[PDB]
Amino acid sequence: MEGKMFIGGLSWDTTKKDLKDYFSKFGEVVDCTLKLDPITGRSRGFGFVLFKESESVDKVMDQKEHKLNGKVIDPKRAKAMA
Amino acid sequence: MEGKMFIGGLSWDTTKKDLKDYFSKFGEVVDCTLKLDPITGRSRGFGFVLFKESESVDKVMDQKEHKLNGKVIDPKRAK
Repeated sequence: MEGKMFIGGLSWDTTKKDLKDYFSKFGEVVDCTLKLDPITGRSRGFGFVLFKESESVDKVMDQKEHKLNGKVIDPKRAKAMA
Repeated sequence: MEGKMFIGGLSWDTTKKDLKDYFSKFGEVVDCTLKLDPITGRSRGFGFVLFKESESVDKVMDQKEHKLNGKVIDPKRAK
């Protein structure tokens, strides 16, 4: 089954391509997004990743250190969202 | 803050103590229960867990899968 993640802490200069390239380290990424302010475009500071295989989510969680564009980021399982 | 969870999908043989023992690995459990039908007293096949610290709920939700008595169970935030 596909596996979905919420990604917090994304730097303001992070692009969708940045996000896709990074999480491709863990397997095939079906899609990924930044969440944008619909009015200003200010990076809300988080994004989402949709993996082809949910085992990829396990591999992300297994790895302790995630950094992207010089900022520590925080991948979470979708089910963990409040 | 405390953290309250709904625990779905419990096996018929799961006890209150099973719940306490299993979820205690994520942090202190204040209490936990097997829910019963308020009229018939019949098992509802799910339970509740009250963690002393809400952090424990986050730890539970970081885990790939939860298995108890051979069965995959389904912890949810109580809301």
